[PDB]
Amino acid sequence: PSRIGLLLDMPLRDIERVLYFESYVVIEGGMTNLERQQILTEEQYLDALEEFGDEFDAKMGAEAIQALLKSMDLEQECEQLREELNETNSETKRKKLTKRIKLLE
DNA sequence: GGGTATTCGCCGCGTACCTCTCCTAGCCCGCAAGTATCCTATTCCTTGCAGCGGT
Repeated sequence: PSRIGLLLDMPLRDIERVLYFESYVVIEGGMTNLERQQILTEEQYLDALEEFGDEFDAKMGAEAIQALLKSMDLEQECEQLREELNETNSETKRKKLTKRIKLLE
């Protein structure tokens, strides 16, 4: 498994695309339609910034990954994930959240 | 969502020794060597100007 992939909890395909400069990823993406870490195609990024030339940041590549990682709190995420793992559901999400919590702790 | 099947990709496949060969490709710029050419002489001829005896 890829430690980045499941620490940040993003499918490895999308990090593969981002880290070789063929897409865009939002960093904070607040005060707008976008979420924390949506992926964008080049044209999608151009269109989004056109309609939303406000301050939402969407970077491209290693710098974006670094900012996204450095912009996270570990133990708080651990609390949220253990609360969610409390139940709903112990079928495969049980295994997934146990692994992610193991890495985070 | 969720239990399940199917696919993709990574990991692995004996020890010790002996002999031999071969180990980047391509451009480029100084540079040695070798050469064809150009200026350098000699001999003949017919002019153009300065001295010069002569009166």
